[PDB]
Amino acid sequence: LRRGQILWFRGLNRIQTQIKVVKAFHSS
Amino acid sequence: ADQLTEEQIAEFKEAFSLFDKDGDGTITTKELGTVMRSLGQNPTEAELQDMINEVDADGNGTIDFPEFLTMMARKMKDTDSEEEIREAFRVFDKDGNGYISAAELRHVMTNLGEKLTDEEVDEMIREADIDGDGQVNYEEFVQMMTAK
Ligand SMILES: [Ca+2]
Ligand SMILES: [Ca+2]
Ligand SMILES: [Ca+2]
Ligand SMILES: [Ca+2]
Repeated sequence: LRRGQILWFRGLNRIQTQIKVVKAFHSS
Repeated sequence: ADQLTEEQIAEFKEAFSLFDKDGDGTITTKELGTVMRSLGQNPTEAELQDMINEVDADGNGTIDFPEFLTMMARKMKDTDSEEEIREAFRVFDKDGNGYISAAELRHVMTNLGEKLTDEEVDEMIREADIDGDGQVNYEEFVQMMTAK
């Protein structure tokens, strides 16, 4: 499939967030 | 509080439903721990207490909206897109055999909530499979994650 970037990448993007929320709690 | 445009409340709303398991209007220890579990870690019960208590300004045992924004406004930490690059590999390479196996990928769907069929599971693999070796190598993994 052309531009298979969307399918693969989409999920990567959410993982960055996953831990964005929790980082707030730990504070480094 | 650098968010003054309404549009931002709109965005935040959707986000709230992301961790709100029972949509009770409050964040509880139960739903907190489930999401972290998805991070592939096995946090102990005491973790639920220690972490929640630190963010829980009103000492009501849960986190509400006001307590939410305070963190969001200061949570501007800069994550070098690289941090998830190498790390994202270790999770996918479950047995650390130097390759990403189909069985290992299948579990990924569950985390993303795509609920993909057998057909789509095979489809994605074909896209990165530059050679009929039946497995996805590190090079193929990068080619796919080469979004921006
Ligand atoms: Ca909730
Ligand atoms: Ca509270
Ligand atoms: Ca493997
Ligand atoms: Ca291959």
